[PDB]
Amino acid sequence: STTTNSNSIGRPNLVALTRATTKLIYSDIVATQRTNQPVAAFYG
Amino acid sequence: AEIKKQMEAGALVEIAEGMATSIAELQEGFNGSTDNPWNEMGFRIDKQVIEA
Amino acid sequence: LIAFDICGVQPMNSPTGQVFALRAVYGKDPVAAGAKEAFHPMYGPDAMFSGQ
Repeated sequence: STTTNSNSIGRPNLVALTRATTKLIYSDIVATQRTNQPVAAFYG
Repeated sequence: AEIKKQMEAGALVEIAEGMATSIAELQEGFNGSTDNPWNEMGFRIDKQVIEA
Repeated sequence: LIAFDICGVQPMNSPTGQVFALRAVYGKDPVAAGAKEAFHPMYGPDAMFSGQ
């Protein structure tokens, strides 16, 4: 009367891996241009 | 120990035997028979774990 | 050194691995107190189990 109660198991199938991260939305919010100096200065 | 002494002395002798056809043939209720199950066997499968 | 000429190795590819083992067991329930190993090397078989 061998059943699944007898069988021992090696390891589970992960099936999936999830990471919980913020959707980062700033690219569409802030106009921007790289600075190539330690200081930036904008003209009005 | 006592069983071995009687065995060695010939009072008790190892034996094995087959089964009458008339019993085995209907084993498990054939022809309306009853109270006659088969002997059964299986396997288990267990495990040991080693920490590194 | 004696190396490992006298040992098993079975190197790990993940720390803390495990080993399974299979015993053939008779007496209906493979998992039960008193169930017996079918091919145990020291203990003889029940010579009458499938017979008389």
